[PDB]
Amino acid sequence: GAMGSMERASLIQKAKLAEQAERYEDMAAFMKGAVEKGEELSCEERNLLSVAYKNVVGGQRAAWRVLSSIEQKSNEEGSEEKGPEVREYREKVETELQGVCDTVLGLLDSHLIKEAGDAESRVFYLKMKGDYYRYLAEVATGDDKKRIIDSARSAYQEAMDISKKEMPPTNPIRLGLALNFSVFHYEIANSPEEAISLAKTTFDEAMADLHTLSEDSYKDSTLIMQLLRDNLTLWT
Amino acid sequence: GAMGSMERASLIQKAKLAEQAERYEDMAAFMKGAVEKGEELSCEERNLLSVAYKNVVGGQRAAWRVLSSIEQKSNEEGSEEKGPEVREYREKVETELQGVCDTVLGLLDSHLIKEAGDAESRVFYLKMKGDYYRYLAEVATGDDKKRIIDSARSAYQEAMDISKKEMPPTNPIRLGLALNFSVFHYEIANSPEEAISLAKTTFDEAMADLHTLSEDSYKDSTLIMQLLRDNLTLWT
Amino acid sequence: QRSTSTPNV
Amino acid sequence: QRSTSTPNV
Ligand SMILES: *CC(=O)NCC1CCN(C(=O)C2(Oc3ccc(Cl)cc3)CCCC2)CC1
Ligand SMILES: *CC(=O)NCC1CCN(C(=O)C2(Oc3ccc(Cl)cc3)CCCC2)CC1
Ligand SMILES: [Cl-]
Ligand SMILES: [Cl-]
Ligand SMILES: [Mg+2]
Ligand SMILES: [Mg+2]
Ligand SMILES: [Mg+2]
Ligand SMILES: [Mg+2]
Repeated sequence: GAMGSMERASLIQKAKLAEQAERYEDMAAFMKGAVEKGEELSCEERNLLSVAYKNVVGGQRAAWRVLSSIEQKSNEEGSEEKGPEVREYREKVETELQGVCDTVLGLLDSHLIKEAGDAESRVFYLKMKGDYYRYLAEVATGDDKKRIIDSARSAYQEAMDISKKEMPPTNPIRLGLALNFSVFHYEIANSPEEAISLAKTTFDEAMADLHTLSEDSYKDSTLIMQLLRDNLTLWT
Repeated sequence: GAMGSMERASLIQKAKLAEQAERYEDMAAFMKGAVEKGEELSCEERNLLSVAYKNVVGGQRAAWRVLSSIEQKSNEEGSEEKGPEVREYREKVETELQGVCDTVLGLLDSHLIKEAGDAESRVFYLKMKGDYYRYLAEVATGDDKKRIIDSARSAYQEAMDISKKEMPPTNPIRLGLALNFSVFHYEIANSPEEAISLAKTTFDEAMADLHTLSEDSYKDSTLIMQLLRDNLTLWT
Repeated sequence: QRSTSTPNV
Repeated sequence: QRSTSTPNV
């Protein structure tokens, strides 16, 4: 809507400026505008979209956790009644978080994923789809939670299938996808053994392929491998 | 407008929650709502108003400085033409910053300052008035700059006159006012000697009155005194 | 402590 | 380095 009058190139330029200024809400609005121009995104452009929305939703997730904790404390035996304000404000933040997730999922469905033919682009977008369903799952309850969890699992699984066929085990998108799917298993799906098995197998397969990499690629792969190791240490 | 249906007490409660969640835009909106109920603010309430808007404008000032620096770089001899985007985006952020400053100045003028009879409240609000004119001055140019600078000076001066008559030299509001007025002199008014003289006299007068203070009051006063000293070290 | 996911690009 | 003003409450 509001970015309809601005050039695609201008929107990208301004997203980059907003990143430098740590103005992630602006950055996300600029990137939404860029996507809605209807052209496929380059690798750099996909990175900008991801950075913008991850920062926005990251802030919301942190705020939601603070408020949910206060709320849980107030609903314990012996706690004094303070009225509806904590629940009302947690709900406000929650609704805004869900709105951001729905926006991202909307961009992926209209029409980023369907137009993405290359493995690198398709896996990147399906991973994103999994991530934003996972953020919805973090705040969901009941039967709604079940369908949201299934949607995340389905997106991650399609991404995994493609990445295993089409990318080497050290590819950073493949590694980041496996990291995030392992987090899904541990934190969302109540499957810690699946989480551990995935992290371990992913780590070991990457280890075996490191000899093929240049110094820059080596640095990126090993960083993500260390995150797998950090989780394995936390989980065991 | 939008907070017209919410209880004053609820707005204060939610401002406190927003502070805990680091949701300063929400906090500021809640406090604006509280002020617009028309009752005078308590000390704690004045503190919430200040914290909320200082955080919001602080973010804007940081972003504006990043963008202004990029812009200045682009307008140097030998720099490549990149079109209107840097200026357009710096202007967007600037306009939002000015809007926040005008909002705060509006609250003080309608009707916080006029209803404030006690020295502690009146000095607090006049200091705020000086500060938000100072933030407007940071981004102003030309003749507009001159009138904005004069408005800041006038607010700070009235606050200074009251604080000298009505508060002890160690009072933290009096100390913070003097700190900020010294910053005005150095950074805005091109009067570094006035800045230094103010910081020095303020520091020395507080030093002489420290013996009267309890441990908690001593800690607050000495903290602000150290900031005066930090500036004197920077300036000399 | 929550598990670590992929960091920002 | 910019001069330091009063910190947040
Ligand atoms: C277009 C493109 O190829 N983007 C992905 C690429 C991966 C490596 N990058 C990173 O910033 C690090 O890893 C990932 C991995 C996957 C994802 Cl989805 C994002 C980031 C961050 C940790 C080390 C490398 C740059 C972008
Ligand atoms: C209602 C009220 O009295 N508020 C002012 C009071 C001053 C001391 N406080 C602070 O957080 C510190 O100092 C100032 C001083 C002036 C101003 Cl306007 C804000 C903060 C922060 C540095 C040490 C004490 C609490 C609020
Ligand atoms: Cl609310
Ligand atoms: Cl703009
Ligand atoms: Mg009780
Ligand atoms: Mg809800
Ligand atoms: Mg050239
Ligand atoms: Mg302007």
